[PDB]
Amino acid sequence: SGEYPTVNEIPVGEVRLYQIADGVWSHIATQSFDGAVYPSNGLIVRDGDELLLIDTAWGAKNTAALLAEIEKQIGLPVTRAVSTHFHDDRVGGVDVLRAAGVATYASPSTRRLAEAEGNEIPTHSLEGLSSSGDAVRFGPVELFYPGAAHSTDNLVVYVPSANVLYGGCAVHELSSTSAGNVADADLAEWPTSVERIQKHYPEAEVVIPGHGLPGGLDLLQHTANVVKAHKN
Ligand SMILES: C[C@H](Oc1ccc(CCN)cc1)c1cccc2c(-c3ccc(CS(C)(=O)=O)c(Cl)c3)c(C(=O)O)[nH]c12
Ligand SMILES: [Zn+2]
Ligand SMILES: [Zn+2]
Repeated sequence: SGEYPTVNEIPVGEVRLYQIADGVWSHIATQSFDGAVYPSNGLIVRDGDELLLIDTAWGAKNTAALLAEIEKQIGLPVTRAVSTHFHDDRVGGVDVLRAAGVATYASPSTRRLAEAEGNEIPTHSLEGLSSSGDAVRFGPVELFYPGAAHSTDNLVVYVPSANVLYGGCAVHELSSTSAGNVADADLAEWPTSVERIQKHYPEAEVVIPGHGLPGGLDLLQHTANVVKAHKN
């Protein structure tokens, strides 16, 4: 009823949307992994009379449900999707998207890592993102590579019309007590990568983490703090 939806509020297989700003929604789904249930976020950005999707809903059936929820709530076609790193919460569902008319994109680094690890592989490569600090425009967003953090390939997304920063899994929510799944992370570089985000997007008004509740710019400093203490 208007609050940001939480993990025990979303059965696995259902998707909810949350209006962030004019023409900007997050999507929230839940998935089981290694016997625990987790929420995850993605983004939807209006692109004229089309939609740009950022990240899958963490699985084929969740992603089909996402497309149905978009049709119900928004009613514009998703024409393109960008996956912000190679993990299943970002690319699991790319095959569903590709069969539903959506052109799927990721950096070459993400595509190589997805292929090597046996995850679904976006079709199109996003060049111009291979060096930390790189930025490219993609429809109504800017894509930014901050450097290694949660993963070596992680991208963040800015919506300039709304000053919305989608941090993906490089950014944690304010209640986080650890740095999440750090198996592919660079804990030593992660604070430097967060500092790059802070420097590049100082006017962000909403910051959306990969998992959990949006907030403001404090999510960036909190993330740096938890990662440094995790490493400690
Ligand atoms: C989708 C992801 O798959 C994998 C990630 C890495 C590997 C290693 C080999 N390639 C394999 C699978 C995955 C699976 C299951 C969980 C996660 C979490 C997560 C997020 C928040 C919290 C709460 S918190 C900040 O307080 O710790 C926690 Cl515990 C975990 C994250 C993330 O951090 O982005 N990714 C998750
Ligand atoms: Zn991840
Ligand atoms: Zn994640």
